[PDB]
Amino acid sequence: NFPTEYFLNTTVRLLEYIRYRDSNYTREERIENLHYAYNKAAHHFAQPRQQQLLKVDPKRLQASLQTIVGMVVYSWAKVSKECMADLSIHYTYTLVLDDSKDDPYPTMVNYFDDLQAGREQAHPWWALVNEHFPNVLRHFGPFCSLNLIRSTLDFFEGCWIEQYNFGGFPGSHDYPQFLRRMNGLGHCVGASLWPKEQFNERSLFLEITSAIAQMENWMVWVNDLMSFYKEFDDERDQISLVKNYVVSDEISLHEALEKLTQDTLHSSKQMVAVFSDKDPQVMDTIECFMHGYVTWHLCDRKYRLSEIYEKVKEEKTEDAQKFCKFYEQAANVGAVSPSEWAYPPVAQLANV
Repeated sequence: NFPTEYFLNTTVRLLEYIRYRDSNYTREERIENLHYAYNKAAHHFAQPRQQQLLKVDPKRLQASLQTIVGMVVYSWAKVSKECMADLSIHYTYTLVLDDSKDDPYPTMVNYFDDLQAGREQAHPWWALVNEHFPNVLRHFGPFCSLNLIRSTLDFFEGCWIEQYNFGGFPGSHDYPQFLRRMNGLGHCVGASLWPKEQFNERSLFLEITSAIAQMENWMVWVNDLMSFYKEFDDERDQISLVKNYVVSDEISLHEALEKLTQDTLHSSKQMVAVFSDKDPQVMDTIECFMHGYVTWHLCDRKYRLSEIYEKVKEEKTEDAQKFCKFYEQAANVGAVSPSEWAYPPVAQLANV
């Protein structure tokens, strides 16, 4: 059975820590951004070239794009529409790669020589992604760009490793987090929060570098925690961070979850303690990211958190009540019908 009360406490603690609260980011603006980002992305993935090299089921691509646009628009609240759009395309490419089963070995034998010679990469995903990267990179300085480039390369290796469905050898304590950082896009996310149009990479080098180091772990551990419910009974999902802790550290799922919450909460506290008294705009970007990111998890049907809300909807517990109130806040500004922005479907644009 699912740890409903323990889960509730940790989630409410998490939201109190980050100061989860209302923003000046309206529903009308949200919808403007969502539609803008979706429209440009939809037209991108509907081009014949992208349609033929990116082997993905149409319905899944449609669902992945909607999940990603939502994540971007809701978390990168301070960037321009163009920026949210271009990042939506990139993060949609990354999410889509988890659909491939194909062994990367054959397509990576000449990776370096082709890269050094400027020849198109054999692996189709790299062909599309590297060709489109400039559209994402033009929004950033060299330092941030380098971070985006590295994290995406790491991500490619992460997916490669996951094709093995390996949680690590019992006793291999360093494996779980090593893998989570590989597939996390922590430095991609962290650095993409600072467009050169709103921030000076050099004047803020220290705080930006610090945001990356701290945000990397906050972002992945929070996703792990929020995803813990939808993955609890999913016999298909076999190698999550928590599940790998169980196998690699030889501990109970309960202890693995304890470890996760401890790290998540501590990360939340230090996040605040370090950026409260720092450049205002920076703390603002970080603050809105954390809140949007959480909102997105509570509102996206993928994580099915509404099932938890609908279960403890009438309990008199302080936690359950604190949670429902938070959830209602989220739903208040986040719950948006896909028909208000995500249209027409990519497939239709593809036929045209």
